[PDB]
Amino acid sequence: KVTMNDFDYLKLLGKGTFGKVILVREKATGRYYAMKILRKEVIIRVLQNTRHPFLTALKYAFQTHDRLCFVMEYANGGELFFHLSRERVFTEERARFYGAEIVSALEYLHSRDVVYRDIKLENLMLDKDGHIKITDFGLCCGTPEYLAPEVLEDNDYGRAVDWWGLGVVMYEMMCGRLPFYNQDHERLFELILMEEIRFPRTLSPEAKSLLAGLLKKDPKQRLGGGPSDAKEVMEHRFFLSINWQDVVQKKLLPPFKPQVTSEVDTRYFD
Repeated sequence: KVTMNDFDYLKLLGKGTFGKVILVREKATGRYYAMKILRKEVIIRVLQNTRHPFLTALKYAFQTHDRLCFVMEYANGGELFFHLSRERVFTEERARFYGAEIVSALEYLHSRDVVYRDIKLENLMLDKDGHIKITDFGLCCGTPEYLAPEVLEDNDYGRAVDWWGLGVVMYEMMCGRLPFYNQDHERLFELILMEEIRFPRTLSPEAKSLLAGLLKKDPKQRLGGGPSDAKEVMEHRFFLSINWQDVVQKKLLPPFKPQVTSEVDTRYFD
């Protein structure tokens, strides 16, 4: 049985309002993980069985006296946000790559009736090979939150929000900025609900089409909002050059290589 004594503490990753996430190293294998620690009283499974190439795998689950613990695989490449910062913007192809691996992960979750709710830049990390890895920690606080219109209006967390999350993630990936950066976050609520989102002229016709689809205010009209879920997204023009069987297989070549020697290389951890 796993316990607190099988790990060496290294650093905090995301903080408590619901618990903590800390970077640790399993003493026996020397491998690294992110330990989620949930306050049992501050809280006054699906996730654990959902395995997928671009989804962070749960390694261990144990309980302490008044704490819930989830030891999870920690990607070695840095957090996408870090990489996006350096490049400022990704090539539509670089974005298409990542956007493709997310769509794959989302089609899988939706197939299992699971709505992810947290598709967003900060939840994206790159693994040792440069393949995307979606996480459930909480890096960065004051980063403008971009909840789906149907969330802000009806607190509806249908599967459509994941496509919206994808849209906001793709937009910032190809536009180098959030849809409404030019405006203070105070009016962000009315904006998301009633403001048409503008796109850079440099944006390819296909890419403008994707985003406008992923970012429609009406869930039912949104790209991926129709009954065939991910099909609509997978078969959109922007993804013509995509071999879906190739992506889930990790046959595709990462547009960028992290620079880590192996999942033990404490580089990106800092």
